[PDB]
Amino acid sequence: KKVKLIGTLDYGKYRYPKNHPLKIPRVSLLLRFKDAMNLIDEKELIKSRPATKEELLLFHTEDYINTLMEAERSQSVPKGAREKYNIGGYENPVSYAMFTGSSLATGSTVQAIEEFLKGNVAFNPAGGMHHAFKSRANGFCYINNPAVGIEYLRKKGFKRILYIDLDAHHCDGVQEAFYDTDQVFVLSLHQSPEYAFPFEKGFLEEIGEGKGKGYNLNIPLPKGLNDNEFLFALEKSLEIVKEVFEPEVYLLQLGTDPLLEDYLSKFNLSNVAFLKAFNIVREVFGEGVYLGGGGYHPYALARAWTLIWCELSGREVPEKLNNKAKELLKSIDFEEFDDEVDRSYMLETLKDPWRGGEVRKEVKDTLEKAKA
Amino acid sequence: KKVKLIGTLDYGKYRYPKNHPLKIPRVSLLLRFKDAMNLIDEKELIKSRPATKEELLLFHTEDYINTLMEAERSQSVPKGAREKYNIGGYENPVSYAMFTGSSLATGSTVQAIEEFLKGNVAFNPAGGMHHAFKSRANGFCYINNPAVGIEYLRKKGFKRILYIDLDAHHCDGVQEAFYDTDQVFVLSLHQSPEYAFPFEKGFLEEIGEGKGKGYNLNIPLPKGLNDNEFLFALEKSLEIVKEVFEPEVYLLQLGTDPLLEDYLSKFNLSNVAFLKAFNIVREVFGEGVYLGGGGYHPYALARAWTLIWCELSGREVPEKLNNKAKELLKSIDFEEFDDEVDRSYMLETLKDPWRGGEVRKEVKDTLEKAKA
Ligand SMILES: CC(/C=C/C(=O)NO)=C\[C@@H](C)C(=O)c1ccc(N(C)C)cc1
Ligand SMILES: CC(/C=C/C(=O)NO)=C\[C@@H](C)C(=O)c1ccc(N(C)C)cc1
Ligand SMILES: [Zn+2]
Ligand SMILES: [Zn+2]
Repeated sequence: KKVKLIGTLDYGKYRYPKNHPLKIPRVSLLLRFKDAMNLIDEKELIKSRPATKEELLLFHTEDYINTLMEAERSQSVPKGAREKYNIGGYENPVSYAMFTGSSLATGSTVQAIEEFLKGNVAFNPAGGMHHAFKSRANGFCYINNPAVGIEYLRKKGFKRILYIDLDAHHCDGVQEAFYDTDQVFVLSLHQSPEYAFPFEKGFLEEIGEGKGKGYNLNIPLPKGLNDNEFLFALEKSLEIVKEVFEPEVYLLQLGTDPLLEDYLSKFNLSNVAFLKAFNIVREVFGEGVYLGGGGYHPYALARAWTLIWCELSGREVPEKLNNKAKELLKSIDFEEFDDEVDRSYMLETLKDPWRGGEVRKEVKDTLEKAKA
Repeated sequence: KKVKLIGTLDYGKYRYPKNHPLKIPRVSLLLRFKDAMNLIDEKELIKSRPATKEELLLFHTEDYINTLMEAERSQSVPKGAREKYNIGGYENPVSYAMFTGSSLATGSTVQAIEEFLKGNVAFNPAGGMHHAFKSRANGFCYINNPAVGIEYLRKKGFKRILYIDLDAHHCDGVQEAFYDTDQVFVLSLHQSPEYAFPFEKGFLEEIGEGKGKGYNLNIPLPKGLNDNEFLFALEKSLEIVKEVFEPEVYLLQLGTDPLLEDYLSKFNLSNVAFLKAFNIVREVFGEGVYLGGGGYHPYALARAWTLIWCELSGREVPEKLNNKAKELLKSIDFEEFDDEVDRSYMLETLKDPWRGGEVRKEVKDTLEKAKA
């Protein structure tokens, strides 16, 4: 069961516009970072390929896909496309990520799945774009690779697919995609929609409809979440899934935005808790298909996914970043959202300190209701 | 030149949905607060009236207006209206504020203007909904009363109308409405679009087009803005307007969100600086039409607008809140976004301490470029 990483430096050419949270290097950063740390060999790396039109059509509509392609080639928003397809605004702007980048990230998810079928284990850090809908862009996402991947699997004959989303935001796009089917179970932990995007969905009451009733589970969590609360929520919810769904295969979305240093979440988690969560899922369900996800702090993202890669790769996590890695991170076009924060430790060591505390009562009550 | 306040308690029945920033009482709170402080007489209060369909059509389209009305009566989102009119989402949800409340706030702006014509001075705290476009809801706004009011004025024969927006967010809706005309000058101070809503407009380069070229001025400001920086920006930009535009009449939008205690802005201003800004405008352009605006902290909003009302009303600002006022604010359905903040002083005194400091170089450079 070989361990592979799907990616390419090319993503460095498909950044989001100047002020967009996603204009920072991410997967290409991950690759250069690991290389600087000598934590990956060319043999473990699989070059990303674009998704085929056929694969995309497994979930999205022709019209939407064609609009994305036209919008990108003309680098302009086609007539009425802005309101009909939700492209062109500050959220899902025109760029070369809208189709070329997204397609490459989606094709990479299909490759990660192909490796699973071949008996290997793969990680696609560019995937996990969980917000896009069938025919509309949403939350920075143009193409929903998890939805494409899951449909890909169903067509291959799978009837019990599990999707676990650890991203700090609710996977509204994925939830909608399989809300009415019992062949797909969606489990998501995220900041409560009461105070975080998306604000319209992600509540505990949303359990699915029709045959899918009981096959969707949302675990909304409070602000200031600590490592103990996150792992508590994860463990309890996994127990709930285990007792009602026997998955033939599962996908795990690993956005790094739930980390303390990432401003797009009110969660204050550590690297180690993030890794631990990853190992907990594997202890319960074995090996699955691993995807990336939301993450807007370059240092947090690089260190966190490096931990994930070392776990899978079976290699020891070096205590500190070597000088080559420090210069890499320092050379990035970042800038902390908050002037006085002090994140210097991130350029020193890979693993951050544990960030625990007690498990709040509301968190326990939420999991309690969930079990019902 | 009598001083009037346009409003009604009825707004208390048109709150936004449960988790929306605008679900808190606002204008109705203002009214009860002033009454508890004995700072207003029934004679100074003018009951708000709905806008007529004709007044609304001065700016918005029939289709959009009809959609708002239908959406509200059926309390549902009409087919395709969500994407075509941007209603129904978490930003501009279905409620009784979408049309009844909005119409009342817009009619109130027309009344404030009618009082101006009659030689009086009026303040409409419910107005200043500066985000709505001709045919689409935006930024919590369904109807753009400033745009309706300005068009109302043009039809009355005015050819030089000035609009000053002190709300912490850019008036994209108003800017678009008069971007191509020289009969209307729009001046706006706001958080730079680089980090704040709206993110697509509000940049310094947006100076207008066609005959309106040079008749739109945006003053984008940095995070952590202090009182000295705000007044510096205000004074300098006003000088710029004075030298190129001789207004026959002007409207001033007074959203309270730029205050320290309001989480929807990275500005850290004080009550007194807010009032001072108000008096500075009046010192430069005399009496105008005063409107409300964005404001999401009930205590901040009540105290700030009370200062405004006392200024206009010619009455002394009481040092502290009496017990009746304290209980009023305390009885509100609020809850601080941040657990540990300590805003107890807000329930004690009306005026907050000055929040000054030096004027950053970038702020000076921005005004510098603006003058060009
Ligand atoms: C969509 C989203 C998170 C998605 C995610 O990570 N879900 O998985 C966060 C929004 C609310 C946000 O915070 C934001 C901030 C700045 C900005 N500009 C500076 C343009 C545009 C949007
Ligand atoms: C639109 C706006 C302010 C406009 C304003 O004040 N214009 O003058 C602010 C947005 C970005 C925002 O911060 C927000 C926060 C929470 C939320 N829900 C909890 C549903 C919905 C929106
Ligand atoms: Zn996220
Ligand atoms: Zn505002």
